[PDB]
Amino acid sequence: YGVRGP
Amino acid sequence: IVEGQDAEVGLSPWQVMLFRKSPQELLCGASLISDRWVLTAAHCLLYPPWDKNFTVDDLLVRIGKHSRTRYERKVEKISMLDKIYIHPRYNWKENLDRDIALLKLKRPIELSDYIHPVCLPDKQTAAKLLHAGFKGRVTGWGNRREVQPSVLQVVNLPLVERPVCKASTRIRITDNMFCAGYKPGEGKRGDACEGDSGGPFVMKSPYNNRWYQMGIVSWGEGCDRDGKYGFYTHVFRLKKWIQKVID
Amino acid sequence: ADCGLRPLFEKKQVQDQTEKELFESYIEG
Repeated sequence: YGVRGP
Repeated sequence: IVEGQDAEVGLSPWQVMLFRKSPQELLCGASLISDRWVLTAAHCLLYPPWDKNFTVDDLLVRIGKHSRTRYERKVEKISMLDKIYIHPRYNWKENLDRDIALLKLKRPIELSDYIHPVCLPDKQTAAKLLHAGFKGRVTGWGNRREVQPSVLQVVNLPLVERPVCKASTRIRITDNMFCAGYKPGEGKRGDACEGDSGGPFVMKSPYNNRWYQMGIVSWGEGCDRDGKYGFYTHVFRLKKWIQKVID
Repeated sequence: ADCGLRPLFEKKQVQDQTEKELFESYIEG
């Protein structure tokens, strides 16, 4: 593949 | 949440904090869809590129909270998981397609004045409510900048139209995702950011007074960047699979 | 059918600080 994780 | 404000306590009951056991740590958002079922984004659990892969015995959930840190002892509920169901066609390798997950609670939940589910979308609601320009809402304890709130935050963002979302990124966008956000000329801001992931994008229906969960916070190219929008999982469309796990 | 209705809001018949906001965009332009 932004993965909105922390 | 970038460019939001504190939420009034009792604003978002279906707001779970996806926490990790040891060392304690927030990973995402999720929501209460029943008294034993929690909905979240799959990338919060399995995202190989960062060595990320969580098991039931790696997490906890702090359901019904307001201050992100001060564990509000007699209003909040921690719980362990029984299972983790991650969509079997979740594209983490390419575009994060079908980035959904359903988390089972070890044992049910005592709904409270600060805990209660959020309604899932039915064909009728989905049809009338999903139109560009139509604003929905995002809550979360994640970063307020691309740095973290003391209390839950809120931002109400408009659904952008299919062609404009696709024109902004070079990521293959699918039926299963939609985007929301303000376009460059609106001089209005807002976005989700690190840790708001898995959180819910809810819209209120005029017919009855219910809030429906329209989408799950998924990805974005930064946080509150001009000409960039935030992508959310299209709950309605993956609802077929949702029925399958909760059954 | 007890979903969606916020005890501290819906069930009490109280509106949240920015709920108004969402309702406008519905009848927009």
